[PDB]
Amino acid sequence: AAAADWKSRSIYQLVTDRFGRSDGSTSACGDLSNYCGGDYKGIQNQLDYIAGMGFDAIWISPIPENTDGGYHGYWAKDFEKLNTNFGSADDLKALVTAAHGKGMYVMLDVVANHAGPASGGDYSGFTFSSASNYHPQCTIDYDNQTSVEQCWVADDLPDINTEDDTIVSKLHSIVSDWVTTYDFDGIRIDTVKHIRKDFWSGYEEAAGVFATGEVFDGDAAYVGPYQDQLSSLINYPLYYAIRDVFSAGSGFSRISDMLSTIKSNFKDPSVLTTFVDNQDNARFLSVKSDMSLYKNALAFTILTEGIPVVYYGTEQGFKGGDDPKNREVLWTSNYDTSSDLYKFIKIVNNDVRQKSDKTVTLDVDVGTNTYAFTHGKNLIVVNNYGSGSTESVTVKVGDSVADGTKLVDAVSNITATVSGGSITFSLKDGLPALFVPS
Ligand SMILES: C[C@H]1O[C@H](O[C@H]2[C@H](O)[C@@H](O)[C@@H](O[C@H]3[C@H](O)[C@@H](O)[C@H](O)O[C@@H]3CO)O[C@@H]2CO)[C@H](O)[C@@H](O)[C@@H]1N[C@H]1C=C(CO)[C@@H](O[C@H]2O[C@H](CO)[C@@H](O[C@H]3O[C@H](C)[C@@H](N[C@H]4C=C(CO)[C@@H](O)[C@H](O)[C@H]4O)[C@H](O)[C@H]3O)[C@H](O)[C@H]2O)[C@H](O)[C@H]1O
Ligand SMILES: *[C@@H]1O[C@H](CO)[C@@H](O)[C@H](O)[C@H]1NC(C)=O
Ligand SMILES: [Ca+2]
Repeated sequence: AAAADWKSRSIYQLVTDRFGRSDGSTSACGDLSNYCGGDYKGIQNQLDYIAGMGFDAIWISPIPENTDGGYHGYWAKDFEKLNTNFGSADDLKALVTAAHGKGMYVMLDVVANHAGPASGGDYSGFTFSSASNYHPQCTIDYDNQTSVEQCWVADDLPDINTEDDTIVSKLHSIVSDWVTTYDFDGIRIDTVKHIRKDFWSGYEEAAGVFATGEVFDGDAAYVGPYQDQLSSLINYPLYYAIRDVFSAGSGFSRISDMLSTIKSNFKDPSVLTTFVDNQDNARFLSVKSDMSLYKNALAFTILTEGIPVVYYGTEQGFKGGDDPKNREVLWTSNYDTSSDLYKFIKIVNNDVRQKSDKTVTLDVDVGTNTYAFTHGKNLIVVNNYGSGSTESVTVKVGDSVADGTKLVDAVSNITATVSGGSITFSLKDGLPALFVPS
C-alpha cells in the first residue's frame, strides 16, 4: 500500500518472539535475552484482541534466519531463509491473510545495513558469505556521518558493503521478494542513518510499498532530509518532546516548538510515525510511574498529526526498563481486554480516532500545563499536572466549534459547552479529555 493508504492507520508494534505462543502457555520466560517462543499463529490467534483496541495495522519483527540469540530478528544470517523459531512459511502467509480479512495491514521490519555477528569471521551460511562483502570492522564515531555509515553498529554487526552494485541488487531483491511473497503492505526500515542516504530511494522502490525509516536521532534538521528518499520516518524528534512534557514536566511550548521544527524540516509531517515507546527505550512507566501522565502522553501520541504506533504491552501496563527488560512476554497477561490501559486505548484509538481522511489542527491552545488540538471534529485536551489533579482548565476551541456546542469527554464523561470561544472544566484524576460534540 502507498502513503495515502497509510495516513489514517494506527499501528500495533509487536516483537514476534514475545507476543503470543501457539501452545497457549501463560508461563513466564526465564531469559529475556534469548528466544521465549513467540510465533505467527500466536499473533493470528489474537487479531481480535489487537483490532479491539482500534489498531488496523501491525508491525512485526524482521523475518529472516538469524545468528544465535537473534530473538528480535535484527541479526540476519541468510536473508532468504525464514527464522524457524517464528513458524512456517504457511503460518506467516496465514497471519497476513487473516489480518487482510479483518481490513488490517501488516508492516515488515527490514534490515539492509548489517548481518548478525559471525563467530571468528566465519561467514558460513550467510547470504553475504565472504569477509570482502562487508566494510572493514571499526567502531562508529557518531559525530562523523561517514563513520556512522561505514563502521559496524554495536562494533560487532558486520556492515554490508552497500557501495558494491551486486550487493545493492541483492538487497533490492531480498526486500522485493519478502514483500511480494508474503503480501506485506508496508515496511519499517532499520538502521537508516547507517547507509548513505541516496541508497534509500532505490531500496523503497524495490520494496514497492510505503516505508517508514528508523533514523534514531532527536535533531529534526538531521532526520528531515531522509524524507527526500523515504516516504516516512519514525518520529524520534517528537518522541523526545513527548517524553520531556509527560515524563519530565516540561511545559507544552516544548511540544509546540517541536511541531514547528518538524514542519520546517520534513516535507510531509502527516505520514511520520508517532510513538512514545519502542523496543530500544525503557518503557514510559519505568521512567514516570504516573498512569494519568501516561494516558495523556498516549492520547497525544495516538491523535496528533502523523501515523501512530503503540508498542505491544502498553495496554497491559508493562513497565520494563532498558533492553531486554522492555521486551517482556505478553502471554502472562492472558490478553485481558478489561485491563485499565486496554479499555483506555480502545476509547482513544477505536472510538475517538478518525479511521479515514484524518484531519488534525495543532496548537488550538498552547498552555504551560495544558494543550488543546482538534482531531476530526473532536477537541482533544491533554495536560501534565499528574495523577489526582482536579484543576480547572480553560481552553480555546478553535475555528470549527460553535458557541453553544455541547461537548462530552469520551474518557471521563465530563460535559462542557462552548461559551465565548472557550470551554472550562475540571480535570478528573489528571486525565486527558477527548471532547466529542453531542
Ligand atoms: C539501538 C539503536 O542504536 C543506534 O542508535 C543510536 C543513535 O544512532 C545515536 O545517535 C544515539 O541516539 C541519541 C540521539 O541521537 C539523541 O538525539 C538523543 O538525545 O539521545 C540518543 C541516545 O544517546 O544513540 C542511539 C542508541 O545507541 C542505531 O542508530 C539505531 O539504528 C539502533 N536501533 C535499531 C538497530 C538495531 C540493530 O539491527 C536493533 O537492535 C538489535 O541489535 C542490538 C545490537 O545487537 C541489540 O542490542 C542488545 O543486545 C546486544 C547483544 C547488547 N550488546 C551489544 C552492544 C554493544 C554496544 O552497543 C557492544 O558493546 C556489545 O559487545 C554488543 O554485544 C546490547 O547492549 C543490547 O541492547 C538489540 O536488542 C536488538 O534489538 C534495534 O532494536 C533497532 O531498532
Ligand atoms: C570519518 O569516518 C571515516 C569512516 O570511518 C574515517 O575513514 C575518517 O578518517 C573519519 N574522519 C576523521 C577526521 O576521523
Ligand atoms: Ca553501514
